[PDB]
Amino acid sequence: TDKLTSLRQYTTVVAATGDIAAMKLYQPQDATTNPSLILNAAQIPEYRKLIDDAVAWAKQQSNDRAQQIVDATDKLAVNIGLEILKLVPGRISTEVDARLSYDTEASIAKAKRLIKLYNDAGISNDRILIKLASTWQGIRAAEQLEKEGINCNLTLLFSFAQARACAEAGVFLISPFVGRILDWYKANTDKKEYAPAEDPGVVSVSEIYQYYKEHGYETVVMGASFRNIGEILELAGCDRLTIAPALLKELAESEGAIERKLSYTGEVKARPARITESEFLWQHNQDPMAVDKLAEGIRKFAIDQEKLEKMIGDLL
Amino acid sequence: TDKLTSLRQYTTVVAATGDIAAMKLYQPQDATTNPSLILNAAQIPEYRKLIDDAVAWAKQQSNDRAQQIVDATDKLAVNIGLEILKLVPGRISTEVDARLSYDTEASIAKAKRLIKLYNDAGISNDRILIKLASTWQGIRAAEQLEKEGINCNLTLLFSFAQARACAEAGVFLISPFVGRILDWYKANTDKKEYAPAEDPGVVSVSEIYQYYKEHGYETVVMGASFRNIGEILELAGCDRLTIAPALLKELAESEGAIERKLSYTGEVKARPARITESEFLWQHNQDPMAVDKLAEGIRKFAIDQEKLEKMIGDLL
Repeated sequence: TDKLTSLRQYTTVVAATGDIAAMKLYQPQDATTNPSLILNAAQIPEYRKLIDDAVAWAKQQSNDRAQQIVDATDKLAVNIGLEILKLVPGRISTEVDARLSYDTEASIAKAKRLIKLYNDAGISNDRILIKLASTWQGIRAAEQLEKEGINCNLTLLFSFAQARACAEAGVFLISPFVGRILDWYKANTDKKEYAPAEDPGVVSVSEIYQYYKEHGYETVVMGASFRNIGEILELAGCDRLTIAPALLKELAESEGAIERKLSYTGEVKARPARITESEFLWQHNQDPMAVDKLAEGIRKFAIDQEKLEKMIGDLL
Repeated sequence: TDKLTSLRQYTTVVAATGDIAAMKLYQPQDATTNPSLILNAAQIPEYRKLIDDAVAWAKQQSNDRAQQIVDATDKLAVNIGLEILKLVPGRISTEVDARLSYDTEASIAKAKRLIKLYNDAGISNDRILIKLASTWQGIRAAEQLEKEGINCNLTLLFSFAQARACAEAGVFLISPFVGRILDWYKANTDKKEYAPAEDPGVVSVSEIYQYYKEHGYETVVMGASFRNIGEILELAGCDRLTIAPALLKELAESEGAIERKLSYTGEVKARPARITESEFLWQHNQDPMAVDKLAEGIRKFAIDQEKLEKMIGDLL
């Protein structure tokens, strides 16, 4: 059989895209989106209908141009999620405005607003994951949201300190990155070529997976961001993996079964005391790669958010 | 006359070193030290006496080896400050353990401990500046310390958000860096050569100086970290400048008077509302250079602190 089919025996397959065409081809269980993917999807000609509905709905909610742009942008993200939910049995991940990444209260409010829009469309909370950046503020927001019945997807996770803080907050799922970690090493280190087993991104997710299973944490581990199929195959066994359409195609066209790589067969160990903000900040900033990438990831998503607002602005 | 003598007309000269030999040669008003300079100074043969006194004093305060290492390391920093105060009319800056940079309460406690050691030696608070890293936590610690009569020197300042937060906290003095900013651009940008007027570090301090004077802030602006005399001359007029012995020598050996570059001749403007933690974090992380350098600066000072403890450990 093919690699994709084989991988499904050990790992739940998730598609990283806002394009419904991929949902029909690979039949993933869940789908994930982010500000950049939403911006790109808005370019798809067939999605024109989704944009017009968002704008029309917005103008029916208020007569304030400022509020219309925000309502239109949020509704568009939700409308795209709605189309995807028609083709997948699982969940859709929708990300909150990245400009609120360092504001706990504002993030909680925005998350509840998005949940409200999904509910108004008839979708219940068990089919959604609100996506937030893994800053200390985002983690504190998620801990509160989970208590109120809203499940979260903690993304842009680079350091071990982030992974630990997320597990202790009891979040539903984490999206530790692989590929962006590789990018950092290729650009700031001597070694430009890495064997799958020594890929820094692969090692990071593997260590996080071990820590989570070893201590009985229920948080779902979903590896994200890939540069080649080698990284994916090296993580076979991870709870879930969200993969871009291009790599999904490569897996489906290659023959040969694969072997499970990630597993924890021991018994659960006792959990340590919770990490404090001071300890979190110290440990996270000890990692040069994580310091650069977390901040950069937030900057980029914020820029794409602004570009989307521009686009919608010229339509009001 | 020479450049050094000329610069003194517009700017208060400060020496960046723990070596007393420089105090006698350039007669600066104040002197600044940091963990790295303290580590190097400990290597100076004539300072052997200072190390032995620190260790002896420590063993007389407690019988706990762990506490002796901390008491010895802190006392050594103070003993070096004491020698310098004999040769300068102004203040000495002593830095708190960089490992506490993200802990407000621990930083306040350590600062008071250092002040205690200076007081026990008969030195009053008006001859000292406690040096802390400009993280949000360090700034909050400084605001509290100033209210209790302890003046602070906020260092490792790279972003405008840091400069603004420091002014609003009413700290006694800030040490915005110049040279380390240049290093970042030379390593992460195409342009490897900069004319003095276009040096990123020079532009940063100039903008901060303008903002402070324009709004009537009393915080002293002291530029720090230099790579060449061109940067120094371009900042003539800054309240104070702390310079390494090597560049101090170059200024004293070059002939020709210089012209004042930094000035604010307008009237004071009204101050805006105070920046909040969320706004601070967003703005600081918008600056790639500042994100990298603040974290890096803290890591290095922490490593030098550990090396000093090792050295002292083998003497107990």
